[PDB]
Amino acid sequence: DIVLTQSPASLAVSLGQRATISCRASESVDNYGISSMNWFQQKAGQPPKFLIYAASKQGSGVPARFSGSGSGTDFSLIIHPVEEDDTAVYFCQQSKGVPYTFGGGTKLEIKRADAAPTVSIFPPSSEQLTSGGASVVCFLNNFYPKDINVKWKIDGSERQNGVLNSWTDQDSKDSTYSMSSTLTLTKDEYERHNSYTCEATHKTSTSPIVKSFNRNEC
Amino acid sequence: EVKLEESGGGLVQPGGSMKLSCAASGFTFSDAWMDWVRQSPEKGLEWVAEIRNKVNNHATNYAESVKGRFTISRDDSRSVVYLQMNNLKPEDTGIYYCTGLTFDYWGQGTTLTVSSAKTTAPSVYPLAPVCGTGSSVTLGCLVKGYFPEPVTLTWNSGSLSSGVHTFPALLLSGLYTLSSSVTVTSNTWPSQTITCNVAHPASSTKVDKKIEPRGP
Amino acid sequence: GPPGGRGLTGPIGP
Repeated sequence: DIVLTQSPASLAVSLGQRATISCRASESVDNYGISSMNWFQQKAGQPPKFLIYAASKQGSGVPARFSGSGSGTDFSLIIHPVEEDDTAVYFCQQSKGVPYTFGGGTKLEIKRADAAPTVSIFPPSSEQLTSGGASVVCFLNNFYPKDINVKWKIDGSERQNGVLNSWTDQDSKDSTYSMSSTLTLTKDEYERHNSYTCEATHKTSTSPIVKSFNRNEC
Repeated sequence: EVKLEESGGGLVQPGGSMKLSCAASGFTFSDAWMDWVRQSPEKGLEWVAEIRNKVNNHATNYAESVKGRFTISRDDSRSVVYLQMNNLKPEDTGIYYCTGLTFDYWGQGTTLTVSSAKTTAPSVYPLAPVCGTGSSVTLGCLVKGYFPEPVTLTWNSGSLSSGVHTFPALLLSGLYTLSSSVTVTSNTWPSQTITCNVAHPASSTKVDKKIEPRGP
Repeated sequence: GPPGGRGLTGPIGP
């Protein structure tokens, strides 16, 4: 197996800047005066897309800002000027020797202006109460950078267990992230307490964003 | 325009079997070398098997980790690639992509789950805002306790795409959960109906849930 | 020669 190691694991590049991603092969990949090295882009939720072949040649319709270079052991992918749609994972892939082998991948984040989330709080649905569960949800939407804290309170008292958080891959258009936070309880434990708050701390916002409901206010 | 569609993924128990297949149009199939690649979080992207063209004796090659367990083959008349998978293991779990012209072209992928666990369909609960701004309004659909992956979730059958954020599934108590959120104006909702549609093809579930407001 | 069935990403032939 000719093993590929990519570096870095991930970077974060401002708009109209250079993004350089490198690939390191444990044996040479040149064959018949041509370098057998290809590059792939994988956007969120999608298969890998072919970008570059023969180290430096261009796939059809593949934008001019993508270009690769190298020989023998060391290859690189160069994106410049970077744009919002270039937020993806990039793989290098080798095709001289069987097995054909993929790098582990390199994540490109695109840097933009800081942007505060939009917090929305959702009780259990009526349907969910009939079921004998209680999932309180908080959507923290359209923020940058990715690093965000959420803090749940039940009657003001803090709660840590039950809470699972899921972030989206960076948006291809507006370069933001979103997250959901999901405190999940029993009907029994939910209905004991009344005031349910989800509290979002984030780099942009000076005081934390509080969002809450009381269980009966309607 | 070139198209590759994989089918035959789904749930099956260790040691069992499954036949994935791949429908290919838009390129001269008889000439094309075809392959299967698979993707999982642990192992990354793994080339699984190759099959060359009629000119090259339909030569097969495999990853040493699936030799004599998987078998790749094709019907140049039907333009179709098959992967017979026998004595399936937990590590074989992943998304299987069918590729054409080695890795020029790639299908969307079919998901294979090799687990002794049982299918368990989602419960799909709709989330309306708190009783009581206006300039915009954010609705939610919560999809809980399903297995295997994947599910698919859309709003108004693909109509509402802009302003949506569907969150990657997480394992909550050995079984998957996810949610989606959609943001519109108050002229749109509740004037017009916003329906969260969920599918879970392993259990055969397809349910359309209307975002009804909370009324006291 | 050209590749074709091999693909622009496939291994090279003499």
